[PDB]
Amino acid sequence: MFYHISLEHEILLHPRYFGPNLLNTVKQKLFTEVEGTCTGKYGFVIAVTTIDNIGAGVIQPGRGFVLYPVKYKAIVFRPFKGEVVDAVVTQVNKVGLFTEIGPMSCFISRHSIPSEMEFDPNSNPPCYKTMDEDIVIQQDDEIRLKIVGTRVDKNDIFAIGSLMDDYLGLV
Amino acid sequence: AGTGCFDLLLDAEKCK
Amino acid sequence: EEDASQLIFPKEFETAETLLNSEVHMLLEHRKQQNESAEDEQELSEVFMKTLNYTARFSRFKNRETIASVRSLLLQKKLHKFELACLANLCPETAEESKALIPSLEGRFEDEELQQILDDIQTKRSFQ
Amino acid sequence: QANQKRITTPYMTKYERARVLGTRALQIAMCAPVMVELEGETDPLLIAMKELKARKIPIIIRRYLPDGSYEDWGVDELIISD
Repeated sequence: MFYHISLEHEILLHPRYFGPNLLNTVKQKLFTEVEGTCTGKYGFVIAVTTIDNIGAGVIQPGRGFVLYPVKYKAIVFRPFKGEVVDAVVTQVNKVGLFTEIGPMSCFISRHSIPSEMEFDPNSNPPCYKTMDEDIVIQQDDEIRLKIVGTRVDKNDIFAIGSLMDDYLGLV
Repeated sequence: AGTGCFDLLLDAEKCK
Repeated sequence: EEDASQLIFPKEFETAETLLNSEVHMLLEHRKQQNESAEDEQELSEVFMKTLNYTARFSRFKNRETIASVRSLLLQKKLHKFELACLANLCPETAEESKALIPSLEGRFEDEELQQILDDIQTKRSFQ
Repeated sequence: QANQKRITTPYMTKYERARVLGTRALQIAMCAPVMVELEGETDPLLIAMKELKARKIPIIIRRYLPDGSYEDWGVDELIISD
């Protein structure tokens, strides 16, 4: 789920950047580093909206790299357990659905897909369908899923979906 | 003690 | 340890302000406008691409002031920011759909009052 | 602490001068911009002393008080004796 929150970060400036235009370089450095990154604590970091305050440079002992704390508001995306969310089915397999929730990859195992659905690799797109084909889940379809599991791997979160209770599945 | 009894901060408004 | 269904969140996200896929979308479009102009700046990450496309596909509101009005009406209604942004992102059709999708609304409101809240959302939903 | 009323001395201490000069000399040695003009000086210490005499060192001294508060003085705000 998308949050807007305030964060703290410290940047070590190579000395070449002292002078006029320095703060703009500081902001651009923050943009370069933190955007696109993902943290198990705050979930994925969508983008840095605004920099509230630039803390005063502190000179470290030796190595002279000046150190700037930056307070900044940014957009992050962090799901939670039991959250129902819109997701997109990017690829299908006999094991289950690999879907994408914005930046996040989410998995729905075969047991978490309801019993009515059988895997048909033979379909022109491999898909999931009932014997009647009434409800057919294939690639690019929009679905609603509960996040029943979240797991952090190398700062990158991927989730586990479930379609059990009512009002879930094809949209 | 002596040179360690205080901190130094960079003056962003004066580097201009 | 954290649960959206039980409304258990870590102490990091209490004062945190929630967003809508439409709000996120417009802010990301603005960020795309800054990245387009102001050259000699790195391109937006592929993650930025995936999230922008996601919030583009599910954006239920294509207008800024409509988003602000959806926000404003639901804040007049007593609800959690999580419930606020979840309902606005989902746009449930029936009060039992609200309770199934958002179990935190169990016993909060009467299904009729919640239903008219929903109809306020749906009327403010924009055509595309 | 009220910056309008700073209780510490308006003079730069010998230790403040020493550490400020050393810090600024290291900054110059690491290719920081110089705030004063230069005739032929290439030693960072000489450049730092010239900047201190000119009162053009962009450093703030954060003097801590025993109670825990602090007072921020610009190097140009202090009285340089030596």
